[PDB]
Amino acid sequence: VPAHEIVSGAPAELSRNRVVRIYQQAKPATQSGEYGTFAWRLDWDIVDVANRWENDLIGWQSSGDYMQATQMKFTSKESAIKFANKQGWDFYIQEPHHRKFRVKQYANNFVHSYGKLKHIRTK
Amino acid sequence: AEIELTIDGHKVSIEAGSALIQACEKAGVTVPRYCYHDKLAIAGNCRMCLVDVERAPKPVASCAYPVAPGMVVRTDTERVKQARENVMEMMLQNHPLDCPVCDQGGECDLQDQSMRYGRDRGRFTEITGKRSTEDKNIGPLVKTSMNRCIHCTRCVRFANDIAGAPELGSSGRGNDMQIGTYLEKNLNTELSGNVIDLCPVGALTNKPY
Amino acid sequence: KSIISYNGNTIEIPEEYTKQAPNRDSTWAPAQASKTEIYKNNMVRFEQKDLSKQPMPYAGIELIAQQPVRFVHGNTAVCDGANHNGPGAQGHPKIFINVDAPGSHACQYCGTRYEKE
Amino acid sequence: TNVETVAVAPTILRRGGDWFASFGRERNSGTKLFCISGNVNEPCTVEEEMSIPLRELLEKHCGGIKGGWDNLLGVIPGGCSVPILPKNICEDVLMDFDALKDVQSGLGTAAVIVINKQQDVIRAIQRFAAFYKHESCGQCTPCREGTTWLLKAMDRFRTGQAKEREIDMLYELTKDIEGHTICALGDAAAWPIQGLIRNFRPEMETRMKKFHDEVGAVSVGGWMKDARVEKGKVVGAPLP
Amino acid sequence: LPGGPVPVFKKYTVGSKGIWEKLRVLLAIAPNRSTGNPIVPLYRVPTPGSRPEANVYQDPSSYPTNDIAENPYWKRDHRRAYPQTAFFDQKTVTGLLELGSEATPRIADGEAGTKALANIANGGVSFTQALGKSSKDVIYGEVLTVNGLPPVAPTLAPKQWKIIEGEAAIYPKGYPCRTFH
Ligand SMILES: Cc1cc2nc3c(=O)[nH]c(=O)nc-3n(C[C@H](O)[C@H](O)[C@H](O)COP(=O)(O)O)c2cc1C
Ligand code: SF4
Ligand code: SF4
Ligand code: SF4
Ligand code: FES
Ligand SMILES: [Zn+2]
Repeated sequence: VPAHEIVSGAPAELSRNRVVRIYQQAKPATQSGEYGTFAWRLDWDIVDVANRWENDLIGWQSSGDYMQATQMKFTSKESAIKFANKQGWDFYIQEPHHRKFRVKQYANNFVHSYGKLKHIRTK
Repeated sequence: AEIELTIDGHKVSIEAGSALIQACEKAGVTVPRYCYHDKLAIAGNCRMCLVDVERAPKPVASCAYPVAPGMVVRTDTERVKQARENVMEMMLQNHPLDCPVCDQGGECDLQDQSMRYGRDRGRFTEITGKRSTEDKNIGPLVKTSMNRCIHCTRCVRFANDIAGAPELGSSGRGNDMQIGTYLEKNLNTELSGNVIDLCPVGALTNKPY
Repeated sequence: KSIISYNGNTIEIPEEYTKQAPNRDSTWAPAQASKTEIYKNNMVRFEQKDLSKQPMPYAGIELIAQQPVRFVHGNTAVCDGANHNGPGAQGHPKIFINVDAPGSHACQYCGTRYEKE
Repeated sequence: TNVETVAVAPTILRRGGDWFASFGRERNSGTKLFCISGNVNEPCTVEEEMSIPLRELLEKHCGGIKGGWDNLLGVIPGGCSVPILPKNICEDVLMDFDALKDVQSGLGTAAVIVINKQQDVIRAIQRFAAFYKHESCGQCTPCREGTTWLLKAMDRFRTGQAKEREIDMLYELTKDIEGHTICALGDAAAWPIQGLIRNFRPEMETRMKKFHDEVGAVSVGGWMKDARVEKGKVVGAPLP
Repeated sequence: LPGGPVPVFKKYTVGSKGIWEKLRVLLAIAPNRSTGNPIVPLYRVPTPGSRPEANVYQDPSSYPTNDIAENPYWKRDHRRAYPQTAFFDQKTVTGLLELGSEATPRIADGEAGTKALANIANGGVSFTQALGKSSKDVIYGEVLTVNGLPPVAPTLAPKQWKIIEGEAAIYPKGYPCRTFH
């Protein structure tokens, strides 16, 4: 693995103190769309002193962390890993979580009760 | 134990007796919907997932049509795009102009599907206008603004099935159907802040937020 | 009006300037920041300065409470909030309020309360 | 299954199947109760064979039409839920399934509501649309949101606050409800509007130009240009 | 000469009046020249915040789009009807050289034509081997022009120039700039 962190122009502080995270974005519980859940995002863990603080004056969110808004998209997981250790970065990788396939029937809703009903559907 | 069919030219194998919407999700085909959910029962209320099926006269609801062998499914039919625009325009007629004040601005299912599948303009311009639904105080955790409900039954199906709190329901006919406790009864359950991520429109929403 | 300046110093401002507006003295939001709070926080830079030419522009929460309540005989009350001397579309989007519960139901854009009678 | 079709069962089990099959046409065979109502001189219910001409239904056992054969504006075989036959072709028509569905219409339950010429058809079909709005269960969105819009357009067309294209538009939004529902109440509510637009379009445009120079002109949606929203209500328009 | 010199009373500029104009037609280079200053009762009256046309304005439209009933949006959408980039590797061009085209199918044996497709899809043939294998009138039909010439770099709308040189030109002869039209 060639070490490109000396020829990128990035400081040594970023490659030696900052840990970064590769993750695939979760499907939102809000809406039924799944489009932003395919690319692998690369995202920096926050610094606890440098993350954000409110201003004296008006209360603007001021920051000294500069990688807080940078976020990368990759097609592949191995793309993100190859780029991340090619730039010499400490990374954690988060495995995705898909839904378990369960067979659904509409005729499931009204099957015959032999004993206690134990449920009342509505529709 | 499995069934092989064709959606959009794609050939897909799925376990027997499943839903056509599960076949479409397995094949990667995006089908829009409003009253289907993985952890809930199947209802055919919202009429959004209509789909072109060979050996069927009418477009069938993809969430309650079961999977059969030798099946040829098309989603890009001119009839299907017309049906999606029709059902969208039907949904939008009585839904109030609350998008600057609704809490689901960039998170409304109705709104993001109205760009992708719905009509450009609107023909709803009567003098009599939209209906209006009375606000219903449920509890201190759930803010409830029911003019913008689409009657997807999803909250009712959930609090029936999983939460075990049968106090929700649908009382009325026609446009005078409402979704709430009929007596103005407070809803308890141990997970009652979960119905507000579940409603696709902002009718049930977060009270401290 | 004397407020403690984080040190036991009390600094003194006229009481016409501790009001949120000349309509209302108290604050209308749970995070509205009282005038005693603001002046307690940064008076390092209200020194040598006139409090008179600060804006003081007239809180609307009590300018809406003195408007009369409209009465509708039907079931639903229509609102746009437009003027009808202006050539164009002003006001807010047109919303329809249900007036069935006891009391007055307010418009969520403008605040004009409607009541069924 | 219906109360009639099992009340007929022991009779046709006793008489045999081909004595029943002698009546009517090849696939349309047998008998039927006919309830003929509306604006007949003599409203009554008959038991009569299928595949029968409508003229010798209405004149043979019903007295006649109130005002004679030329006092026929239109006719509804079946209940509320099938379109109008206009006067031109309902002299030639048989009352089976076949000769009504090639006339774009249905036998239904063979209730026959004839329409007086001195009566209005758009008042009648506004009444039909109000029936479907009241009797819709309200479950699926195209039927429930469609019956309310059909009523809001049919009152507006009854007094006449419309543009001549909106009848066009009305046809479109019956095509929207037509095949997208759970039960058949949605296409039940679609069909009489379609029969009105197919058979009585100049009947509607006469009422619309009657509105157009009794009152001033109208925009789309029934709006006039003095019509504005003041406090609460809408003023300026007579609000159908 | 359709755009030639016009006299200065059709130019909307304050000019002059009296015998001062009789003095300035003698004291001029070209008498049909304006003074530069626009006519105050004409130029910008009424002011743009005071217009009777603003109260009658309605938003414009074309007919098959503002149409209320007959168009659906999916028939007149063209953002979702975009074409994609036809990306061609070398082995699909070998496939076009050896199997044929949809206009020109050189494929019998449909059952065996799938496996004849297959080895080129695997990389059985190479491209210069395809150029050597292929006929001379397929080389002169699909690769070259039907006369055997290379195809010229295509342009969408060709522009044929026409130099205007008479006194319809913008500079008379003797000036080093020409009108090209
Ligand atoms: C809204 C709606 C209302 C109906 N009302 C009746 C009715 O009142 N009496 C009846 O016999 N069939 C009625 N039908 C048709 C019923 O579905 C009928 O029982 C069935 O379709 C046929 O039964 P059959 O085999 O006797 O024809 C209705 C259908 C719909 C969609
Ligand atoms: S829920 Fe309805 S009103 Fe609210 S933002 Fe979405 S579309 Fe607009
Ligand atoms: S309350 Fe919300 S989730 Fe329940 S039916 Fe109404 S809009 Fe849907
Ligand atoms: S068509 Fe029938 S089931 Fe569907 S909403 Fe209308 S009344 Fe209910
Ligand atoms: S989700 Fe399939 S119809 Fe509502
Ligand atoms: Zn308002």
